[PDB]
Amino acid sequence: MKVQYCDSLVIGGGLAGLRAAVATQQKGLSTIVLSLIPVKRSHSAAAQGGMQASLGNSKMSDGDNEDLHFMDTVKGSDWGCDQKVARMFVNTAPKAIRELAAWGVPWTRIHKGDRMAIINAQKTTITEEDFRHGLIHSRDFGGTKKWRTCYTADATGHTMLFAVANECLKLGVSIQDRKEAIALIHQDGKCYGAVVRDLVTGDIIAYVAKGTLIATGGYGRIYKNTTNAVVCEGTGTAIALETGIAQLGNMEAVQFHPTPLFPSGILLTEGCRGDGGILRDVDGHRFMPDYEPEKKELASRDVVSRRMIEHIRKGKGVQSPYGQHLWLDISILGRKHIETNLRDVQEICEYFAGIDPAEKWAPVLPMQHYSMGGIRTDYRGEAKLKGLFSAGEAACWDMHGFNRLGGNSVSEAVVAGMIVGEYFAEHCANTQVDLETKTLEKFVKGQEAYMKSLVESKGTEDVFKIKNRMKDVMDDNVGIFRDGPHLEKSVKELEELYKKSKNVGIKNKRLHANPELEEAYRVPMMLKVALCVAKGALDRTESRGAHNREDYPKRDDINWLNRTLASWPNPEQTLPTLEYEALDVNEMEIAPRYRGYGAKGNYIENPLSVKRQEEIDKIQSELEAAGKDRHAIQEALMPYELPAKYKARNERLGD
Amino acid sequence: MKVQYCDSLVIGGGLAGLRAAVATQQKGLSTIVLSLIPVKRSHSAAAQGGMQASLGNSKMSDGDNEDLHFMDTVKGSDWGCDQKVARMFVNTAPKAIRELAAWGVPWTRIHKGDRMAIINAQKTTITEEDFRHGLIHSRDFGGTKKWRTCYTADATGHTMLFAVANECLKLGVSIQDRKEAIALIHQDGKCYGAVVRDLVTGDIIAYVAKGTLIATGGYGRIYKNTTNAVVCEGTGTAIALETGIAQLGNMEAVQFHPTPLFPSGILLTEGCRGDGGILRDVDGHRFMPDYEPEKKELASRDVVSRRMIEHIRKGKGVQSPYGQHLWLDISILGRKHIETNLRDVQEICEYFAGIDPAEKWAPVLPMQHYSMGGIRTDYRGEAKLKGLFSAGEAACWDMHGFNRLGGNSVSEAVVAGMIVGEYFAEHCANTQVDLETKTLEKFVKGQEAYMKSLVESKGTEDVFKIKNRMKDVMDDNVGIFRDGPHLEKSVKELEELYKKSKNVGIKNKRLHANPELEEAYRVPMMLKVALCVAKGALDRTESRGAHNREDYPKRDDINWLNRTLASWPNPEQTLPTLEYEALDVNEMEIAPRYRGYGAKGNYIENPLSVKRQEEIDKIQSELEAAGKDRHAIQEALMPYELPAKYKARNERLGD
Ligand SMILES: *Cc1cc2c(cc1C)nc1c(=O)[nH]c(=O)nc-1n2C[C@H](O)[C@H](O)[C@H](O)COP(=O)(O)OP(=O)(O)OC[C@H]1O[C@@H](n2cnc3c(N)ncnc32)[C@H](O)[C@@H]1O
Ligand SMILES: *Cc1cc2c(cc1C)nc1c(=O)[nH]c(=O)nc-1n2C[C@H](O)[C@H](O)[C@H](O)COP(=O)(O)OP(=O)(O)OC[C@H]1O[C@@H](n2cnc3c(N)ncnc32)[C@H](O)[C@@H]1O
Ligand SMILES: O=C(O)/C=C/C(=O)O
Ligand SMILES: O=C(O)/C=C/C(=O)O
Ligand SMILES: [Ca+2]
Ligand SMILES: [Ca+2]
Repeated sequence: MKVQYCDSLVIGGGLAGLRAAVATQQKGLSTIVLSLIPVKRSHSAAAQGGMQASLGNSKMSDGDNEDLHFMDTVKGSDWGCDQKVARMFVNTAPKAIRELAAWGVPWTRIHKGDRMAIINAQKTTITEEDFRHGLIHSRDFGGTKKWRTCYTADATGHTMLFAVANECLKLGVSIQDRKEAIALIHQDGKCYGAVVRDLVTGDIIAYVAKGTLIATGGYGRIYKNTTNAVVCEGTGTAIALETGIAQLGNMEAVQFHPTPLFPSGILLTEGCRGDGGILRDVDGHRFMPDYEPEKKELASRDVVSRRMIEHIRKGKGVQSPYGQHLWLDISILGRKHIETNLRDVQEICEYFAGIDPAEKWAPVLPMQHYSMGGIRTDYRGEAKLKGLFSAGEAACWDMHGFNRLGGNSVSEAVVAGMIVGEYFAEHCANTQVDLETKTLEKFVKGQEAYMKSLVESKGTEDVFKIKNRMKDVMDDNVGIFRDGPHLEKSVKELEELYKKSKNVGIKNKRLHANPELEEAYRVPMMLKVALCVAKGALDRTESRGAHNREDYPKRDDINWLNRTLASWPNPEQTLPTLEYEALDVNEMEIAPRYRGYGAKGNYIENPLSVKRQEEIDKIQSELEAAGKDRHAIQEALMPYELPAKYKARNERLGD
Repeated sequence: MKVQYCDSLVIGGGLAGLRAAVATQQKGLSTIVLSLIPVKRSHSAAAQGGMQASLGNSKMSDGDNEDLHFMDTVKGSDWGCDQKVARMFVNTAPKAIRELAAWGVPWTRIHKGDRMAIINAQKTTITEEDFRHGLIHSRDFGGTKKWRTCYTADATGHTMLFAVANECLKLGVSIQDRKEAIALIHQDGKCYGAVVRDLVTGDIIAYVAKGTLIATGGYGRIYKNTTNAVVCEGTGTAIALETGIAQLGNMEAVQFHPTPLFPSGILLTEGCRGDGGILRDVDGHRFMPDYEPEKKELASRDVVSRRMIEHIRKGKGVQSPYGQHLWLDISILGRKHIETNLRDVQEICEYFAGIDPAEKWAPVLPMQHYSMGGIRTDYRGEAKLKGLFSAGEAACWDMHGFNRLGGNSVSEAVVAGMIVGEYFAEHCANTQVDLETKTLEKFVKGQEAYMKSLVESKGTEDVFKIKNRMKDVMDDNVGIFRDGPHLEKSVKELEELYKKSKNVGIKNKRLHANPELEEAYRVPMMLKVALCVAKGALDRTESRGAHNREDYPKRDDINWLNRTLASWPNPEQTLPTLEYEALDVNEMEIAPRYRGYGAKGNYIENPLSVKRQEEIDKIQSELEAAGKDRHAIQEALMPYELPAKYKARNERLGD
């Protein structure tokens, strides 16, 4: 048998995984990072919008702080998040930005002077004073009143990922690519590592560690239309689920993006850098003002996606061989001034859409984009399976609830990498494990036998058409608008699809470097993940955040102010087991109310929300009278934990 | 922490260790071989005499079989060996030779024709028939009536070692050199591996395995004068001893060689290939005929060593700056015929002694040569510490008792590698271990702290003079002739030496590639090994095999027909704990009697020996009358075990 040992095993080489590896390696814990691909090619590298952090450097960031960022996050989550985790996040984001700056990330900086446009109306000139010069700049992104999205020109995710990966190399972290975790080794409710398949040689290897962290990203690829890389298939989520003990949280909470290029899914950051992009229908008609007279195209992205679908169902969409879509027109610009970098989007359209934005319109359609759901953890990042941690998009640490704030996800990846990294390191240093060879051999030989059965299978099903059928079902029935009848049917077909995946047969019999063998074991995993999303969507009879039930259009704070927990106890069951974790209103710093976007008064009020709200109002007014600061008032409303390393305050311009 | 795992851990890259690694690796068990030096430089490579195996190919080997080889072995051991183990050995030796032949070992072959000399007297012409042509040849070595020592010209150990090492490379055995095992990891009476120090980088690493085998060779270097390589220091024996559970067997049983070059210890195989070498004293007098009128120089090597010491104590030795010695004269030859290879010894004398044998005489003195003693195991090669095996000179499997048969040791290395290899493989495949990180960390950090204390020690003792003082004490008091008074004093000085070794201080403070640090931890280990030998020699009040007590000149089969078992239970004690394992006369195929060499009737007879002897005589005569064969008679006298793979009979010329 082949066995590799390390003190801290990290599964996933994205921003979250690499940052967590830095935390453990810097304290002498031997650490290995496993990844399907070279870590610098992870999906994190595609982030072009930016990272959210309340620095308060620029004019449009003036007066920003943890409280304001916290509020935007909670309301955005439509009260589905763990508010304490959100506090840990907003408080730590500023220091994540600054640490990366010290690591060389070339953040765009502020320079003295005036700027034009970049505003909805009224004002149009921005002035950056001399004392702001040279500090990290910010842009308007995510729809927050205060501009706090930091960026390194047009490749933020890329420069961030490279810096964290370089730090790993500097520290001597062991990075092993083209290696895939296909199962978790566990016994007596404890995780002792993972069974790994070497994608090149085909060897099945056991990686044992005192602690294991899963930072495998999202599961967007279960949908046909997604912005996600080809590797975001949710297998990290699946192996966690297949332990029969670790639980998945809010898998039904999927976020879409309104303007990806159709049908590729390639992101056109059009209308971002400089608002001007106009959405048009089949008649060239600018429809957004018809649904949103005030906000128009600048409405909440959440709203824009819905309106685009509504307009298409109204029969005003453009027909094409790949389905219906709409138009994105930016030609209305095609020129400006200079003094800084502002030229990219055209290339995307020319290289793929095969056209110049300044001339023709780009085809677009809302597509899957982010996965709020993931492995359920406590505030420390540990799952119900002891010794198993998770961070990043792969987790449901839950600072996102039912709607992630634009710019908060790449931020969570690094922030969670820092925080969960500390708790993960602590666990790995203090815990003591019993590594039984009997258990190791069982899991290892079990996967070798599994690989052999797949290669020897005389099944007649085709893995590719089963995977494609799954993606269609998810897109057609588990998208922006959902209803019981269709969810019912999708769940039924997915379950049927899952049973057929077990009768797959492949042509290539080799055990090494086999793309076909890879699909044969990954698809069944993706189907289990899909079932959790679909079934979770069917049973959740309410509309919350990105989850919209046309048959239950209102947010039900009485029966659904909770979190969906999915598990798969019996390896033979064909449907996930769903449970619910209720959110304690008393443990909230901000009581449930209007989320700030979408229709008004569209939620069933919970008597306790009113009760808690009054208490909050009272507790604040009093302490505020006694001349107590926001830090003391926050602590009185909802105390939260932070590891020693990060409990310091964040210095801001003009304290 | 750094941890390496494998199914089978082999400590020692000599003939025994490498052959055992082949046995485990060939059955899919991942195996690692640890060695201080590149394996092909192990002491096994110095063997020039040959390997003993009853092939029965040549004229002078005619009629040889397992029984004859068995008898020579038992009588040679002076009844101190486990006769069942000896049976396993002689039966398997023929197949070890043949397997090596299939592996390319260039054994010298027989050719049709006549040969001269190579005889004591009477006959002088040997004829090899045509049906013997092309088969593996044999020479006169070890004093056995039947010539059964196989050889590849003048470099038998070398070609054998290379072939076994090459087979390891072929199978992909993981060979890690410049790596030293400094402690064994154990818990609840089970061995889970070893703590290893990387001689190059200085890293302390834990190698864990389901089974661990120690094949680290002899401990000849505790003596000042030895034929052994500079690395035969007994540290493998020591780490076994320091577990407080594994036991050492007959450590006092040390064999000397009569004619190594003085004072280097370089072996002069003079008088071997072609008898002619004459021993002379300070007056040029040929003294051997004075003590042994009949056998003269051709007497048992055991006897020659004693006479040489006697002659020196008689004041007829040669004085030199390095001590007293005698002369070896081969000039009496310096010429012959041809038809085969016969030229080497001269070079040894010219390159080191700086002289031509055909002219001047070579200085010689008996020196330590072989270690019968070693780690005590059962017939399977497993020690009292479960999961810990041992094979080769490092073990006391005990087929040697108190006197190894010339040519049997290189034979045991390979044979034990084959047999113990099978049992070791079986153990590794069937056992299941509980690897606790708490236990691993304890042993690893314990050795790191130990290394740190050595480097930080402000002690004033000099490790080199303490090691040199030890070697002198061993040579002066624990040599060919021993007596209670001197052994008493040596044990006392060794114990005192051991206490001072703990107050050593070194100049070079680095943790990597540090020769001085190496001595600081190896010397204390050597001292514990020396103490076992010395104390074992003092308490054994009898003369047996190579162990000679001038105050107890007789072999006592009544009170000492047993084996000395040494242990070190309390890590704080300064003297080993000695126990005895009695040899059951009823479990013997050959009852105790005259060993065949040395003075007649020099042993206290045991009433049970006579009882058992009669029973043997009876059981044989009867079964022989019934026309039963030697195989059936042997089984009726003393049945023994052999793994399935080697229980077949050995085909011989003319069956
Ligand atoms: C898709 C996307 C997302 C995105 C964005 C633009 C695009 C096109 N722009 C963003 C922005 O401007 N601001 C923002 O806040 N977020 C933005 N996002 C989303 C964001 O980039 C992601 O949420 C974030 O990068 C996720 O980081 P994370 O570290 O969690 O994960 P990752 O980068 O996807 O990497 C996953 C790693 O896991 C390895 N892996 C996966 N499965 C396995 C298995 N089974 N075994 C071994 N390794 C595995 C992958 O190889 C990878 O390295
Ligand atoms: C010294 C000698 C012995 C000898 C001989 C000639 C000389 C000069 N001629 C012989 C002959 O003609 N016929 C015969 O039957 N025997 C003869 N012998 C004795 C014989 O060669 C030995 O008994 C035999 O070769 C021993 O083999 P074994 O496999 O047991 O051991 P080795 O070759 O000495 O190798 C020991 C290995 O252990 C490694 N080692 C030692 N300590 C450690 C620690 N602490 N950690 C890691 N590795 C360790 C050594 O590096 C080596 O590889
Ligand atoms: O619109 C974008 O380019 C990125 C959005 C994201 O933060 O997910
Ligand atoms: O006399 C020799 O060369 C070797 C003797 C040995 O077998 O130990
Ligand atoms: Ca998630
Ligand atoms: Ca021995």
